[PDB]
Amino acid sequence: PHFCPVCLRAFPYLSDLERHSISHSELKPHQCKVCGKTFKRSSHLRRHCNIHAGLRPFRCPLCPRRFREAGELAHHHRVHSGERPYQCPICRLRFTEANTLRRHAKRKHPEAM
DNA sequence: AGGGTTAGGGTTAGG
DNA sequence: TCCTAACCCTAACCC
Ligand SMILES: [Zn+2]
Ligand SMILES: [Zn+2]
Ligand SMILES: [Zn+2]
Ligand SMILES: [Zn+2]
Repeated sequence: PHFCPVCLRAFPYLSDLERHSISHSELKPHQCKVCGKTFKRSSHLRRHCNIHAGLRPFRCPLCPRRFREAGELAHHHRVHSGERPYQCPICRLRFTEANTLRRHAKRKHPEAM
């Protein structure tokens, strides 16, 4: 395997080690020449380039909202299905999105959750 | 005060 | 094994 010099995590392949190593650096070697913003990873720049095309591809059949990815439309569908699968173990309230529950825990239960 | 929205971080599935 | 990008996740902004 291949271990990292910083965190000393081992990885199966060399490509696995080199892509992880970017996380420990601060260089942003990618710049969008449309708006000027810089980016850390090639995939960040290419995802950001999609913004300048104007319209996200994934349309919700039930409302006018659009999304970059299929997974983000699926999560959005909970708005319509009414599902709240993220339940706080302390207060037992149910939330639609995991980040809503996380921000709820840190604000309402600072004694960890 | 709560969480919706957008954009950007790292992470992982699969071609 | 490598690479694209969809994925998971959170900061910032704001209704
Ligand atoms: Zn490392
Ligand atoms: Zn740009
Ligand atoms: Zn919708
Ligand atoms: Zn709670």
